[PDB]
Amino acid sequence: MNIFEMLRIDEGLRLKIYKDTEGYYTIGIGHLLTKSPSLNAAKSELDKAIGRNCNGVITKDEAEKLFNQDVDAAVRGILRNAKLKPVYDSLDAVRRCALINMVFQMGETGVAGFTNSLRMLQQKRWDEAAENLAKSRWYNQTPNRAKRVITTFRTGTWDAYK
Ligand SMILES: [Cl-]
Ligand SMILES: [Cl-]
Repeated sequence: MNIFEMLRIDEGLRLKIYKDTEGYYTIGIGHLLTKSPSLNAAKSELDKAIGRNCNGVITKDEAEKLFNQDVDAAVRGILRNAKLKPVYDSLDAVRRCALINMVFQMGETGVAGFTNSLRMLQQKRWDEAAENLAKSRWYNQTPNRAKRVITTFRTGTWDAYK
């Protein structure tokens, strides 16, 4: 298992514009286009992102290109983040993937707010951090996925995904 496979499982693949769980225009593998209610805004955003006249649809290759870009952006964001970098450096490989997953989903900024969970991951207090993470909107809105990421943190294995 690896991050890509991991996220592929959590986000799915869709070649046509679609709305996320929060109602936002998205495409490919979890690629948020816009928070705006307009499909046009979304459509515009999309074309700008592919570099072509898409019409709300993309190819698989296009979806993967975007995905590669996003994961890379995420790793770089964490490494660049004063609050995230240390947590990250402090972790093992599997758990690192779990932090990347959250960041991909909620942004550096949203993850950075899990001040408490973070301190706990840093101290290697697995069960405690798991419970703390569970006390969140995140958990309450996307429980299954949340649970998958959380187990990953608690155990350090890919069991949740197998
Ligand atoms: Cl809560
Ligand atoms: Cl879910």
